[PDB]
Amino acid sequence: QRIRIRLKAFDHRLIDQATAEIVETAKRTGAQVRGPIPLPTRKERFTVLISPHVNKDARDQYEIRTHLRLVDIVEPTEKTVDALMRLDLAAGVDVQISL
Amino acid sequence: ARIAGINIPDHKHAVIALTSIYGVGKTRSKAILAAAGIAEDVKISELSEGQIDTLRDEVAKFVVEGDLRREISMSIKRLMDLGCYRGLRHRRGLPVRGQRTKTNARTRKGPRKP
Amino acid sequence: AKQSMKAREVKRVALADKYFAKRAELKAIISDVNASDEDRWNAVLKLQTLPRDSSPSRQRNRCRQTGRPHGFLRKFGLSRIKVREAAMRGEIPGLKKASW
Amino acid sequence: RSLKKGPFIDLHLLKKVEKAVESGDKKPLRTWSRRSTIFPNMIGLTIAVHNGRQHVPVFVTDEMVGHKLGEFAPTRTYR
Amino acid sequence: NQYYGTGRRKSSAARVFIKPGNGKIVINQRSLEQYFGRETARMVVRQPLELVDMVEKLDLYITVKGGGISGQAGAIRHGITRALMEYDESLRSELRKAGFVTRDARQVERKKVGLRKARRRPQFSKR
Amino acid sequence: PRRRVIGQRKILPDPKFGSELLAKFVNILMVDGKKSTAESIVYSALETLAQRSGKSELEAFEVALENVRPTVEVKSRRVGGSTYQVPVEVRPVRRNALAMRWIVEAARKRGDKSMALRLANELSDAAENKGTAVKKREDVHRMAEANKAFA
RNA sequence: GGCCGGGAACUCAAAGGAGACUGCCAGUGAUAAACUGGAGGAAGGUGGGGAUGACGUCAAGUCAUCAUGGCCCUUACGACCAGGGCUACACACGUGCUACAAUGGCGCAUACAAAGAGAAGCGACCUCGCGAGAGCAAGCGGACCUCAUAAAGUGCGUCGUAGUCCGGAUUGGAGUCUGCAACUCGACUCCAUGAAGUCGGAAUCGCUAGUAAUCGUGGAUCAGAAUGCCACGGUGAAUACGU
Repeated sequence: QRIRIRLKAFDHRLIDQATAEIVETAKRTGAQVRGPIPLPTRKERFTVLISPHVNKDARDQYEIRTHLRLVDIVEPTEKTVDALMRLDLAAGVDVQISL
Repeated sequence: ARIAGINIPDHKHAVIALTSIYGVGKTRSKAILAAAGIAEDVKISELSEGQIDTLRDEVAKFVVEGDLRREISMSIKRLMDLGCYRGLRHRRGLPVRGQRTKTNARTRKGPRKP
Repeated sequence: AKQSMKAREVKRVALADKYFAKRAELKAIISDVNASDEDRWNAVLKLQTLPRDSSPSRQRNRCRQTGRPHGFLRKFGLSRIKVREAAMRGEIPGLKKASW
Repeated sequence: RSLKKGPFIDLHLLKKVEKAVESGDKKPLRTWSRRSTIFPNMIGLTIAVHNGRQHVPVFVTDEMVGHKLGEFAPTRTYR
Repeated sequence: NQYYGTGRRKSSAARVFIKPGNGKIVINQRSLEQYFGRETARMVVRQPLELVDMVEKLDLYITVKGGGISGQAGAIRHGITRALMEYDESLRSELRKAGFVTRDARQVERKKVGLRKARRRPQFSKR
Repeated sequence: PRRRVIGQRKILPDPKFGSELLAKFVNILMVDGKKSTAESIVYSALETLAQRSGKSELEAFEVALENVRPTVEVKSRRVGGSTYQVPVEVRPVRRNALAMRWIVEAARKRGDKSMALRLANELSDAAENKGTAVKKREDVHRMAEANKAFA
């Protein structure tokens, strides 16, 4: 069949680490993979007032950025699928696997 | 040409000219001319007596002029006599649909009085 | 905020959770076309006997640390003041000051 | 207000109205429900509507049908 | 053979492919007169060739997306200049002095807090 | 300004003809960033004008300008508590700019049917030495001559 | 028809790198620091825009976000409830929106964007209604589906300087939706009515370039309620002799 992995994070160095790890663990268990593809980043913005009373100018502006990567595995086997399902990653990455 | 008790212009297109009646707008004008069977861009000075009579027949299907005025006046008088909130607004001369009266309201109040 | 306003909010959310399904049923009855035309009257007359506080539109979003009824943000559950405090201390992952 | 819903009325008011009409005579009936439509079976009665401080008595007639009870008890004082 | 150029302006990107012979222009599967119905836009797209006498010697196949009318026209002009330089490599001096080699780095300024626009302030009163 | 040197912006030439003067005329005529409308108006007016005089549009335009270009103007000075009108010479770019501004201002004040018609009538009157533009030029020269003692 | 087999070249997406420093040439200058011109180059001298606010001043603002010394009330200055008010109206001031028209109003039909939001959410195709909407129902936790059709522009007709085929306050009658519930006091639709106003006295405000002016688009709060606030692109000027 074909396996798909989608990875989300707030920090790009962390996301690159996780991606490299998955690619290597797939390549050592005998499968073909199509390299990670960078996808559009999401920028969410907020704007608040910074005084406890009247003053109406004098605001602050904040952002959150969301980084996203996609990896495709074309020809899997039982050993590889177990190898993926038996892997752990950092405490700030979100992983979705689709069959 | 006399239509409903009044004289309508002669150098105007028909759809504009028929609007001079108290009770007829652009939508009703278009509808009437469609029922009569005449183009909307024909001057009233290029019509015939039979065509004008057809238009009179069309216009006769609505409520216009004195009858309409009496209807509206009775509608207002009913509230004024009943004495509800809207009636009191009517017989004091202030807005009836809940608008602000701290400023503005000059169409119901008239120019300022020092 | 006073200590009784928060109590009002807790009571509201509780009752709204309790009576959720009954109201949806009655409202589907009243909305549905081709009804007996007396079942409609009955459902309308019964929907107003339930407690007023059981409607989801009697609830007010408040700050989870102070109780402020103004300046609420939905992504965070907090008001502008406490959002800024936590952001500068470093307690909101991924958030930082922006320019462009 | 949508016609597919019909008018609105309060249940306690409706029950009191039925009792009064079927039993005949009645002294003024006190009501805080200013949001209720006036139905044809109310004609002839005296309903006292709240306005904030007092109860204003209204003697219902036949031209009031389809009004809300609150329109016959104004809420502000101006001279 | 083909010669290629990329052009950019305000928010627009243009791909230009040029070949030899029988001067004819096609843009987004249409003709110049069908696409640009403004004499200014047409003159802009035509300028570099009138400058270097090759109006009736090259076929042009163009694509463009983003922006409006003027932005697209300018992007096309820049792309043509680049493709021509690739083709010959000795027209660079003349095109430079004309001024078509530079990229125009003008963008829309952002809106700012407390103003009504980028630079426009509300109305002030002393009393 | 106080400590500045400002260079000259470049202006594209007109598409139909090839003159920068006509481009500046279009610019002075435009409103709200609508260059197409201004170009339509100017081209139509010059078309209807070329006939009335049997010469090229450019020649008609130049002859119209040469009767409205000014030479001397008056500035205001106040150092002794009183206002004095001091005559000064005008330089070429300002000559052209003032002529164009006055022509358009006079045109907008007429009472014909279309803006192109008003513009064409004004240009013809100027070539014949009549109209508000020439009146304005004469008034400026009169004021400058009446104050020659303060040169 | 990127529809299909394919291609990895080009747009574009997003990670590592290169580049701009008075570095090179000529003139002036205290055998200086610097200044004024020129070459190459996408860009030249702080390339353009943000963030970044010294010691202090005004007993400046906020005990009603919160925290806190002192005073004050405890069958009440503390609880709970249904109705009303914060929306009043002789009048004065600040900030805005729409206009007073032919560089325009109305009818037909046709190019070209950017940035965002979405599970008690965003709601296609189809049918019914003149319309606001209603019924049935796919897809999507999204470079894939939906919101979602840019408008000013261009082409062809008509109006002909009139308080108008300009403007759209006010008021009558009939409806739709959210919501236990729209009298006081909601938004939107349809037929009808068609006010002031023809460019504004003494004063007075913003703006030096992709700026002013002008045209449309999105989001936060939010059951419903923007002409306000925070963001995005299109067309695109005039002028700076001088202190």
